[PDB]
Amino acid sequence: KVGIDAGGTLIKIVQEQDNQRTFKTELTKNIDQVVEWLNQQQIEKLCLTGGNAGVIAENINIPAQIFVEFDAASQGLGILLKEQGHDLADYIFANVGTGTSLHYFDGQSQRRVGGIGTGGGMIQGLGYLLSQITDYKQLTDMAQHGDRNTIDLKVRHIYKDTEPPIPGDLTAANFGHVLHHLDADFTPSNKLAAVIGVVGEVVTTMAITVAREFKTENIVYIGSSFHNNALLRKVVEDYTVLRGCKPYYVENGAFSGAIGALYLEKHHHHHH
Amino acid sequence: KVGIDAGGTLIKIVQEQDNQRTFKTELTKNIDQVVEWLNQQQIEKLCLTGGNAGVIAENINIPAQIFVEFDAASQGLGILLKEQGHDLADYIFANVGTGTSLHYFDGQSQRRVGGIGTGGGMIQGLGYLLSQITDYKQLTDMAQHGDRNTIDLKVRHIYKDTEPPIPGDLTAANFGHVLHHLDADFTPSNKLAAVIGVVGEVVTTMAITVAREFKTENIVYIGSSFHNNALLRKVVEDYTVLRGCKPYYVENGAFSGAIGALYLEKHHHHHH
Ligand SMILES: CC(C)(COP(=O)(O)O)[C@@H](O)C(=O)NCCC(=O)NCc1ccc2c(c1)OCO2
Ligand SMILES: CC(C)(COP(=O)(O)O)[C@@H](O)C(=O)NCCC(=O)NCc1ccc2c(c1)OCO2
Ligand SMILES: Nc1ncnc2c1ncn2[C@@H]1O[C@H](COP(=O)(O)OP(=O)(O)O)[C@@H](O)[C@H]1O
Ligand SMILES: Nc1ncnc2c1ncn2[C@@H]1O[C@H](COP(=O)(O)OP(=O)(O)O)[C@@H](O)[C@H]1O
Ligand SMILES: [Mg+2]
Ligand SMILES: [Mg+2]
Repeated sequence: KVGIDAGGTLIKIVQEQDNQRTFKTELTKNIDQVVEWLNQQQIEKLCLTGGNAGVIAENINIPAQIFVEFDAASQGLGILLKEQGHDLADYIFANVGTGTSLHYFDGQSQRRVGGIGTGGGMIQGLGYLLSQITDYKQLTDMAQHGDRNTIDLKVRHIYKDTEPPIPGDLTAANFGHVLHHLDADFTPSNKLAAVIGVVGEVVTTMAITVAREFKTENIVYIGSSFHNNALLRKVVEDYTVLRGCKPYYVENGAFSGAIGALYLEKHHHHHH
Repeated sequence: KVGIDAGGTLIKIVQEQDNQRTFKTELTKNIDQVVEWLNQQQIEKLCLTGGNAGVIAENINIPAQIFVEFDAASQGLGILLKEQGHDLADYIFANVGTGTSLHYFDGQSQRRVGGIGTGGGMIQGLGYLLSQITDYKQLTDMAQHGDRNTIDLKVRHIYKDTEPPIPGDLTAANFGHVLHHLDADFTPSNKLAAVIGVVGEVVTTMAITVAREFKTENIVYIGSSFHNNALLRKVVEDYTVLRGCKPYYVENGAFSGAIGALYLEKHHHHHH
């Protein structure tokens, strides 16, 4: 009756009652408060996934079954895409969580085709180092209207009056313009926009590269890293389109794993 | 008689006299001092490449021919590999300059197969933001013995007592451990090691991904970003090996473009 994806930073909960979902999030830091909540419900089985699933299972007396997050994510995302009118033959999905995991879905199953440590954790952690802000809403709100111009170097900055070998407006070097602007006021907003910029550019670069390798035009982006971060969504969407791919975002995409755990548990029951 | 690769951060000069090379570097910031030097030599032709080639050409009266850096880099690197006893049938080369450009060499010619703004410029620029150090030797020396443990999150930190779906020692999130260590002394050395860490991990991830796509085990790493940066070299080499590829570094690899410009100019002369 409950699906829980207990990830590196957020615990995603999907409560099912009367054929409708109720979505909840809690910080993984507060995992004990998830157990508290569970102990006040009338749940007969936990469908778990994610790195911290074992911690919940070992701290509560409710029967639990654990599912590997890659398969749970892929299944929940498949459900959400169909619910939302997308009938895709294949796609890359990039799960931009605490870190970023990349998968190719061929129409039937997923395989992991790469990963990178540039994701939501870097946004928070490097963000804190450059701004001293710990609150996620404060951090991301501050970043939205930051100006990356004095921090990031573009191809045209290097090639100047010469026509460049690749488009001039492309980022050549994240943070590569800093040393050209050493008298600049590197504001917290500007610095944080550059952090979101580099995370978005790296994720998208990897996603479009495996899209080419596995011969799909479709890239689906999920993960809580996009929550309250319109800038990140735009950086990713824009570059995806520029490189000839189609980006998709999913309503409640961050809950793919939790939805997938519930579904996998259902269909685990069979016999031969 | 002179090959010059005038890049985003360094100007690489190869002087040829009596069948032996003389290598020089100057900061692109100091491009006027390269023109000064040129005006004191007895050079009859400049073989130029790189983003700032046009600037040198327009500020001096010596005849000049310009070559596209991707082809000049590939050619000079081919020469250097053979000089150094490597006879490779194919390879990826990653040019880790101010930014990073990735190429597949099939045995005959190169094509660019990707790029990313994580490279030497980010090391300097983000390094400056986290440390206030502008001097490259100071910056990189400070980073060498930094401890990334309190800054970077590993897969085992998320999965804890549960066997993880990918190896536990892998970086899950660059800077992802910062919020778990908010009372930590984030020393300049530690912060800079993490900057070098993320740049190395992203470059290597992209290089091994295009190596798989283009079916080669060989990855050659060039660029001045490796100079005075043993940590970067190690981060890259280690992960390359872990992902089943063979890393190569090249003596004077940073001068590939300059060597290639000289060679291309030579052989541009022909007729039909
Ligand atoms: C670990 C995962 C699956 C946990 O999922 P969550 O993010 O949903 O909690 C996720 O964060 C992830 O896939 N992270 C990226 C892991 C990865 O592929 N790293 C790449 C990498 C690249 C280079 C490296 C390195 C690791 O170790 C040393 O050098
Ligand atoms: C521009 C180049 C060729 C100049 O050579 P140098 O570094 O030798 O001076 C080199 O720095 C390079 O290839 N840089 C990386 C360029 C790149 O591929 N960027 C990727 C990228 C990724 C995402 C982006 C984006 C650009 O613009 C907006 O979103
Ligand atoms: N309320 C929040 N608190 C903290 N981080 C948040 C919040 N909402 C979104 N995020 C972002 O989402 C990231 C986690 O994404 P998620 O897909 O839940 O990863 P995981 O499965 O690793 O928990 C965080 O690192 C952060 O960037
Ligand atoms: N003496 C130096 N001064 C500045 N940067 C240096 C120096 N030596 C090495 N570097 C590093 O090398 C990077 C530039 O590499 P390079 O291959 O020369 O790029 P480009 O062709 O863009 O000039 C710098 O961003 C820096 O990280
Ligand atoms: Mg997750
Ligand atoms: Mg260069």
